[PDB]
Amino acid sequence: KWKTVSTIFLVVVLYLIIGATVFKALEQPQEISQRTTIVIQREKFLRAHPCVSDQELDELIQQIVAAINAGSHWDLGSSFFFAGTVITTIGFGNISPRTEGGKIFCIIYALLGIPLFGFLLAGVGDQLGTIFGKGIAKVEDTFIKWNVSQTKIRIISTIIFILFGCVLFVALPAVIFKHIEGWSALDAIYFVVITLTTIGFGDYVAGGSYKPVVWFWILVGLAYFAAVLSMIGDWLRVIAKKTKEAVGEFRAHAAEWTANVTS
Amino acid sequence: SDSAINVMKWKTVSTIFLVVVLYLIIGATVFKALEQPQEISQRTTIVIQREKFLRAHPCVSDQELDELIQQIVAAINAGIIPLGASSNQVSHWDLGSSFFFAGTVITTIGFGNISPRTEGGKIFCIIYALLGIPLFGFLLAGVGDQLGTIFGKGIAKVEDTFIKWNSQTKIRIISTIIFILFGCVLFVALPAVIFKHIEGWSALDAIYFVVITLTTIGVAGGSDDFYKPVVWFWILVGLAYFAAVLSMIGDWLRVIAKKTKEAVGEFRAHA
Ligand SMILES: CCCCCCCO[C@@H]1O[C@H](CO)[C@@H](O)[C@H](O)[C@H]1O
Ligand SMILES: CCCCCCCO[C@@H]1O[C@H](CO)[C@@H](O)[C@H](O)[C@H]1O
Ligand SMILES: CCCCCCCCCCCCCCCC
Ligand SMILES: CCCCCCCCCCCC
Ligand SMILES: CCCCCCCCCCCC
Ligand SMILES: CCCCCCCCCCCC
Ligand SMILES: CCCCCCCCCC
Ligand SMILES: CCCCCCCC
Ligand SMILES: [K+]
Ligand SMILES: [K+]
Ligand SMILES: [K+]
Repeated sequence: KWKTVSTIFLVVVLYLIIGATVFKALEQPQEISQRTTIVIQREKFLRAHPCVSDQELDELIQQIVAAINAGSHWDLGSSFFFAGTVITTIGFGNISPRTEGGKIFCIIYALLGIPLFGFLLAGVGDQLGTIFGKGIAKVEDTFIKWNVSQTKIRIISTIIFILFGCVLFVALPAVIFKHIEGWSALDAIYFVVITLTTIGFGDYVAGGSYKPVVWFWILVGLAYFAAVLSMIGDWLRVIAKKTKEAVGEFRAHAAEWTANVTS
Repeated sequence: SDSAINVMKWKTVSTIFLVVVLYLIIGATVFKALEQPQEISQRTTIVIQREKFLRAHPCVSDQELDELIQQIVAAINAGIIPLGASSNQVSHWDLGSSFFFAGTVITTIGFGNISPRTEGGKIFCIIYALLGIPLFGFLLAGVGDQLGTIFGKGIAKVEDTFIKWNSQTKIRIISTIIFILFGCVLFVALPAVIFKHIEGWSALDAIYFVVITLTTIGVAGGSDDFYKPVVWFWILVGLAYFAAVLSMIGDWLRVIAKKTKEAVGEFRAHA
């Protein structure tokens, strides 16, 4: 009977409206600086070469925008990586199928590969969850009868989870993907979160300016954030009830307050 | 007995791992047999237009022409209309696009081609996703249950208008067909038919769009403002629809797993 979904719907709508104003307050500034200087390279290029004219630079952009549709890809291994992005729903989509048969196959290949891969990820999650269960069984005997109480013991372990998990999964896999002479510090964490949350794989680089072991870290990392996101959902559930009781309690005191004023 | 079921679980996981490995190898060979031919025809003819347009203007910087193309392709990763006509441009981080961007983040659909460049935008996006993805899941789960009872009501009338004389175990299969029928007509067919008249997508390219989107794999939004809010709410319920569809397909694979798991066991035993 009681819906309770529309209230969550409004929070999500409100959460998006906040996120909207924040992203445009962080990205629209740099959007101007780029796109004002892009005019500068176009204004400089026609001056640097009277050989090429206005009518001809548009033709080049057209022929480069036409090349966006294509970009050797689809080789023995690239189509393997593509199929991995499909069943993991990461789907970076820089190289997407252009053939009618390739799209029809991709529809069926996804409708069957996504559930199939789900059983793998679920089994890897349980398999890795017990590995973590053994790792805490030794930690939950050598530190428990000490002074840290029942409600606090649970928190030290969750810190050891986040630190030992995230430090592994932001340092090694992002680099094990492209492993030496590492990277910018932030774009490794940004790469990992965007990838393992199945959001879309932050910008493959080929250095213009391993197969079982790499998909190991991916499969373990996807299972890692699968639990990480699920815990965050649990902490949101707690904070939901803690804020549910606070309002109904404040609305309870403000109600009898108003009755006292009517005297 | 405690770690005896785990001796039995690890066997089941690695076999599913091998199925996934082989499933990717099959998929790999199928895509590269369908797409790599069209790639050769494209790259051989894109060299022709370099060999054409560079002989058509020898006075352009030959060795530096590739550097211009890189700097143009590097600009493609961001929003660009770098042309002599229409130097005026529109922001892809405007009032409504960054709203759509946040939607692709919490739904994990993802980014189209453009992603945040600012360090502050990347740090916020990490926090926004780690909190937005779980938040959205509660909505999607509530939408699924809210939609599941609407289906439970719609099937309650259908499961009485066909109750003749004589079973319980068989009516459940008719109910799953009327799910896929109404479901794929409402959530896959009707919107795919509507996108034909808006962006001119071929018949397949609309279904392919719906599947890739609502299976959160990852554009009709640009038209160059009355239907984007409606489509967004189609997406929310369509995401809840494929959530169950993918879940059923997984259950169908559990059945097909055991039926083949028992078939090999008997064929090995009797022979
Ligand atoms: C600049 C300070 C770097 C602090 C870390 C010191 C170790 O460097 C790393 O050594 C690794 C090989 O063992 C390689 O991955 C890279 O050559 C390098 O990244
Ligand atoms: C147990 C997992 C072992 C995985 C091996 C990964 C291969 O990377 C190597 O591992 C070293 C740290 O281990 C790095 O410092 C080196 O840069 C690199 O040569
Ligand atoms: C980017 C972070 C967004 C934070 C949004 C906080 C919204 C809080 C909603 C408060 C309303 C809850 C109503 C509960 C009624 C019982
Ligand atoms: C115009 C042709 C469209 C063909 C669509 C085929 C869909 C296949 C569904 C497979 C379900 C597992
Ligand atoms: C940093 C705070 C982010 C928002 C966390 C709470 C969002 C939901 C609370 C209300 C749920 C009913
Ligand atoms: C594209 C579908 C691939 C199907 C592969 C079937 C593999 C079954 C192996 C049976 C082992 C018991
Ligand atoms: C380098 C600038 C960091 C900006 C972080 C913005 C966080 C906003 C949280 C509401
Ligand atoms: C129908 C293709 C998947 C194979 C099902 C059997 C998995 C053990
Ligand atoms: K998913
Ligand atoms: K996804
Ligand atoms: K995605």
